[PDB]
Amino acid sequence: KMFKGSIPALITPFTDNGAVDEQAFAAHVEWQIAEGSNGLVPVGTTGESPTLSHDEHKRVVELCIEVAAKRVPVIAGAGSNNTDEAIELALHAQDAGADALLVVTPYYNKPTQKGLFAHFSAVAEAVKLPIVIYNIPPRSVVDMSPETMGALVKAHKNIVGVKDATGKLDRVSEQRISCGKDFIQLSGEDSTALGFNAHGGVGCISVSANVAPRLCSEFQAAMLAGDYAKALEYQDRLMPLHRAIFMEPGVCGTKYALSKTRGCNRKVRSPLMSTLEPATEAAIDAALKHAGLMN
Amino acid sequence: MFKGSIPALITPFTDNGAVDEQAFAAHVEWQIAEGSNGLVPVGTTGESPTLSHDEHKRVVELCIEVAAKRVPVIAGAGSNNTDEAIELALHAQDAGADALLVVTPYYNKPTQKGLFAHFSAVAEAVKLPIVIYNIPPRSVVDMSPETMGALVKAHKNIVGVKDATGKLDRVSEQRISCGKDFIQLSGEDSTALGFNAHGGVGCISVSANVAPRLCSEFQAAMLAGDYAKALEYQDRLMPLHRAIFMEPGVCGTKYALSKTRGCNRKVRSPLMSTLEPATEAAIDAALKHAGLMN
Amino acid sequence: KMFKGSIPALITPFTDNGAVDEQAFAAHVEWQIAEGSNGLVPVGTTGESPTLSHDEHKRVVELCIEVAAKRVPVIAGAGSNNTDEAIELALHAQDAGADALLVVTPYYNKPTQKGLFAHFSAVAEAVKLPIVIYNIPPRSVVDMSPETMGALVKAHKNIVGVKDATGKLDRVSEQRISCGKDFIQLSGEDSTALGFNAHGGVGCISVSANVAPRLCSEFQAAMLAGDYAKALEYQDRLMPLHRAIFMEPGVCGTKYALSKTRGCNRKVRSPLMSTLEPATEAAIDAALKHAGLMN
Amino acid sequence: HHHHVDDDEKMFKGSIPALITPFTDNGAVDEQAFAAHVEWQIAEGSNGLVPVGTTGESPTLSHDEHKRVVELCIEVAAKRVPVIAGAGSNNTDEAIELALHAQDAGADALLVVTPYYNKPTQKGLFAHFSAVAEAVKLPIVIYNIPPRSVVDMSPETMGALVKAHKNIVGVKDATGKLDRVSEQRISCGKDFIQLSGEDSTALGFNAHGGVGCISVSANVAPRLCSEFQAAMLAGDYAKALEYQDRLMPLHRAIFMEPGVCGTKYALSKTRGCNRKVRSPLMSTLEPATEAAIDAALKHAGLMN
Repeated sequence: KMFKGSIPALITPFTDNGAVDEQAFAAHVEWQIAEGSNGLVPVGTTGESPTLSHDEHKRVVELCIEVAAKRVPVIAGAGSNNTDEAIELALHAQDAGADALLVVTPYYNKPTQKGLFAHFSAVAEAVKLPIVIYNIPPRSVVDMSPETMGALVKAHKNIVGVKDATGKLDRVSEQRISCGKDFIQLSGEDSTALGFNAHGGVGCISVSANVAPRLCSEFQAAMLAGDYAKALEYQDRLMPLHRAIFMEPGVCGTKYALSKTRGCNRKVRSPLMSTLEPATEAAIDAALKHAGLMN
Repeated sequence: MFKGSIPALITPFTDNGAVDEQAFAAHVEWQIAEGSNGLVPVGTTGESPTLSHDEHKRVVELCIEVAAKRVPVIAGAGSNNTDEAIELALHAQDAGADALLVVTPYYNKPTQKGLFAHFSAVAEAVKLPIVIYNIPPRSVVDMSPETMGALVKAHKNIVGVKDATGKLDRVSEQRISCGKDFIQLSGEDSTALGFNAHGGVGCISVSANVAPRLCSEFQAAMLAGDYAKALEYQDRLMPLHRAIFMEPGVCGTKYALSKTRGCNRKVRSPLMSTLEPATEAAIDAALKHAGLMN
Repeated sequence: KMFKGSIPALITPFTDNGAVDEQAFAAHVEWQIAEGSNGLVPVGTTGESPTLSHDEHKRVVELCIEVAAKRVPVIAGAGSNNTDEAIELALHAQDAGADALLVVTPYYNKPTQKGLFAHFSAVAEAVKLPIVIYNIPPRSVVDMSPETMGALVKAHKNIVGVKDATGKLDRVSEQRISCGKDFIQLSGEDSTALGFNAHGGVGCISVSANVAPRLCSEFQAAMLAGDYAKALEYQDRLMPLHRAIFMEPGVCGTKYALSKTRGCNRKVRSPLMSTLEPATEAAIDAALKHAGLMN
Repeated sequence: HHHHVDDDEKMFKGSIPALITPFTDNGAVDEQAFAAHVEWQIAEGSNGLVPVGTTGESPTLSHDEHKRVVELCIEVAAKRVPVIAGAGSNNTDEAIELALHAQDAGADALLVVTPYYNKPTQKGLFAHFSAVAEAVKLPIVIYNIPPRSVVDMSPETMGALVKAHKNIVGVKDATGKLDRVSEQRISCGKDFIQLSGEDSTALGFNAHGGVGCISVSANVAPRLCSEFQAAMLAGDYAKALEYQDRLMPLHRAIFMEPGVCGTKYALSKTRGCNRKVRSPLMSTLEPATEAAIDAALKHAGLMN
């Protein structure tokens, strides 16, 4: 009920000097809801969580909750490779009034499966909010196995879902076995959200939704209805965009696309770049025209 | 023509390692009876690497004879040697095959231009439809959608792909580069479900050797657009898909068939006629789950 | 002269409660110097930088400098995937009196090569200290190319070296071409420190040196002397240890080994675990006996 | 003079070219060019010869051609250096046939690749190499190359083979993981013959205990490669690094595209050799690749 459909991994707009642009962020969230987004993820990876201060992280979560006004669930990014920091970020989001938590697998320090279990257990015990595990080997290197995931689901009632960015669709099937058919599985990959739902997924936490919220929402709606022929038609319309925004970092592809369609600021924080290669920008332009978002 | 559940047929051997022609014929006949929509003789799962040229030719001919035009025969004609690939392609054409399955050259690691040259040479040599068999997990090299698109434009008889990348976004990229009419068949049993959601129209399948009826019904559900039913089949078949591939698929399959149909487990070295106890236990459990064993 | 030989990537010992054990750290550093270590890296990955607060990071750097007493160079860990944070950490270490900085490639957020250039350029311009680039694709996923590295070396006089944890020894040869023969190359992999120096390396920033500082120092001394036959004898003695301490995370393998030889506390911070598998502990035990560090 | 080793037993070391197989314009084996290449390799200081390995285009040769080139190599070598015949296949029966032919023809050893494409288990690898080793009396060098075969023979499997078969004597190790040399010393012994299967890391490979390299670059620069290996045998690693400085651009350039094609281009420039290869390899290269090879040849002193 809460975790379904098209859920944007919201960008964090900045002003020219790199400061958080609260006006632009609020306007983006308002527009997302109006266009049919089924949920919101503030201050995740695509919201540039790595370069935000604790105060900025807190404020954007609070602002997202305020703008949403209980219309759609707010699933706050509360990730860290430091368990104590993850708990600290999780507790704030609970106090601020978030509906759920998105918790990434620890990156860089490369814990064991038992370390992953201990990390997520400690977060789950510290809060009452529902938790969605964010398994992303392409970023974190480590990979939570279906066995570890199943163990966490059994041990903690508030571990309710996964944002699965493995890109291995057989993992959805394996997770159905280890975690149950009721376990909430959301795609962490825009380009395979289609196949992901065919395997049992019920939505996607999406980067592309930042650019094309209506099309992404209708795409997800088609799959919920069991209309996969229509879903494939949406894939035909959207795939060039999915591909183009990820030629370089998704944050930067997304902010470029929105700079063209909506006059959004391209500013990001280092080590991300406010610029893109010409072939990337050309592909994004062509993809926007193909999707009907530009002329 | 080329659609649905298409078994990547095993080649049964007798105890001494010789091709068991009668066991092969019975296997093909049963496959057709159970609803398989096409046949791939002497591909990877048919142990093409360990068959002689004479054996390869004989098994292709037998498959054609047993099929009796009921379902298409898509003959394995792969090699990392272009000249050899052409020879196998020409034989299969002369024997009366309906199409050719042509693997990307393995081991020698050609460039994209080398892949283009290889497939162009095969396509120019025969009139039969060709299905490109792109399998980076075995061949290392990976035919890009751009190279694939160039081949499709250049040769009218390059009609499809058996896509074993396991990257479902590649189906979408191949729709763009090769067209929506390009025939895409899954080369991975466990993701055949998502593959068809992305535009695929079937699967060249190892699991179909063991469960041809369930695999055919699974594919039929997807053709009908009934993806809820397809997922129910996935629930039933996934343990088998996983278990068959814990060790090499040929060996997992021949073990499963030894339990259900009294098939010989014999394979040719470097494949092994044996499996680990845990693999056999997992296959046993999967067969029970699928309703193929009590 | 500064950066050479056996340079331990120092562990940060904790008490049972998880607080920094300053006394144990001081004793560890003093022993390292006594046993022949040629330099020191405090608060790097193996020092559990991800789970240390800014204050703790600061204190341990300051502590390392004081105990060292200018006997060997202190190369302070100052890594982050946030450029602003990397600068802050680098500035403190400089203020504290560090001799150099070890700066990791940004992890998790996956910048482009141009993003890597921007990140390291920003750190280099902010400080006067020499900087060693820490290129570790197994942790950061991104991989600084020899071309990007060479561009940084040309642009900034204070970018002087690399801790190369690629495990691809041909990269040393490529880095000699792009960065010059005088560019300081230090192995980031204990098990291939031998081949690394044969290719032109001049030392190793080492996890194993925490456990066997004398053997590691003598090993490096043999290679400086050009005595590769002797260096291979040390490899025979040390390889089982190199392998065993990395069966599970190196921090945890190292702290177990030190618990056996020196009575070190095994405590680490989550998501790292204070425990190991029985097979790992048995392998470390066997390796210590083989090395002559236990009976 | 002849090769003798004062263990009359059984010596494979130094710079050992993975010999190309020259073709005429029509793609037929050029026996004249092959013989001339072998003769020149020996004259320039190569310490052994591998005919019809991967770089000799074994995948595109017929059985007859494979046999002929092996025999020709043995004939031309005339016992001056060891001939380690390529006898690889992913079909065990075929590997045995090739092994037996090489023995009867007078080869000194076999180079036997891990089965590619069919992806056997570790136990399958053991069975494959055991069957080959039991069939012949020749020394066998295991060719472990995960970048081509995908499968990777573990040090444990390798050690088990060494224990089971006295004629399994060495490895051509193309893992590119130098810690594997150290692990193979543990599992197979310090006397196990380890030869680098990667030109660019032959330097570090010997530092870890290797005693030579089965080499693509040696086709182009046999004298420099032999002197490079001699420096390492003498323990002169500073000199070896000077050779690496001289040769690394060539190691890199010839592998920008397939090594067979990089090598045949280089030899077309230095010695007028034919660039012809058999499909799916291409007789052509990208302009930037050729330019890089040209620059590398000049740097090495092989072209003006």
